[PDB]
Amino acid sequence: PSLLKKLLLAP
Amino acid sequence: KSLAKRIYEAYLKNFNMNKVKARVILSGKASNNPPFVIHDMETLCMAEKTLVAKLVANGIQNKEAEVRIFHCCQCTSVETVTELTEFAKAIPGFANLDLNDQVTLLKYGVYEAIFAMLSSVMNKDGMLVAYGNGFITREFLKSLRKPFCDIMEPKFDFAMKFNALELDDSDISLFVAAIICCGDRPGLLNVGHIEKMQEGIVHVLRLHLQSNHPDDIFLFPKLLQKMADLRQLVTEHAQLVQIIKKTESDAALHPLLQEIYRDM
Ligand SMILES: CCCCOC(=O)N1CCN(c2cc(C(=O)O)c3c(C(CC)CC)nn(-c4ccc(F)cc4)c3n2)CC1
Repeated sequence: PSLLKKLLLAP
Repeated sequence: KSLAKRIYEAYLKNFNMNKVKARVILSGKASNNPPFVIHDMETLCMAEKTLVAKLVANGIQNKEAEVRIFHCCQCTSVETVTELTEFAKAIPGFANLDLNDQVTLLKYGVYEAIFAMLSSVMNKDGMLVAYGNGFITREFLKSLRKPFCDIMEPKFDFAMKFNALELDDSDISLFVAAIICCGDRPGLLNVGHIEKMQEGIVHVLRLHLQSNHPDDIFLFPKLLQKMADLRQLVTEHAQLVQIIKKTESDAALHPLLQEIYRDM
């Protein structure tokens, strides 16, 4: 996915 | 209800650098580990020797200083985007938004917040870097070659006037919250709800400014216009980014930042 999504879905 | 203190605590918890910490260093009271002043080619090299020795060991001075400073600035923005994301997740209501709407708010909001917050680490002569252990002079940045010498100068100009308003961290936390929770960002789906989120944040900011700065009767609309200035600053900064994408070989953009800049 996109990198901003990953930051938002991080623990 | 108590939205302001949750926002202030989220700010205090999530940003390694803030105005209280920055002014300690900029006033000249950091006696133990004082900021190394980077003002020329040679002091930049000493700073790199001491603060990122692994990088100098890898032949990083075999690159132009502009490229090295670019990389340092890049990494700081990447770091701050991460802090801004965690900050936003702690703004009441943000975590309940659609994921795609959360992406939209950060994409368009992070750089307005970065340059707002950049003011805290700036004075008329330079800015703090390397987590407060370095201070790169404004005149050294202007002395670099195009277009690199063109990047920071408008931020200094914004910061000087913004700093003349004498906001503290409690003010800036609400200001940054209002920047992130913006209902007119392009592509938002739940515009109505985000608009109500911003109405609450702006409301508490207004109340806070009235009691925290009771003398400056017009500070609130002044800050509202600073919000518009920042959007203009970012649109102007995006085109400097575009010049680097196209006409700078060894200035690779970090992938997280090209995603941010993809459609502004
Ligand atoms: C504590 C509050 C936050 C503190 O933030 C900071 O101190 N940062 C982040 C913001 N700022 C920034 C932010 C960015 C950015 O678009 O990502 C940036 C860039 C982009 C290209 C234009 C990198 C894709 N090039 N340059 C640049 C290069 C060479 C110099 F000689 C001077 C400036 C930058 N500089 C400066 C460093």
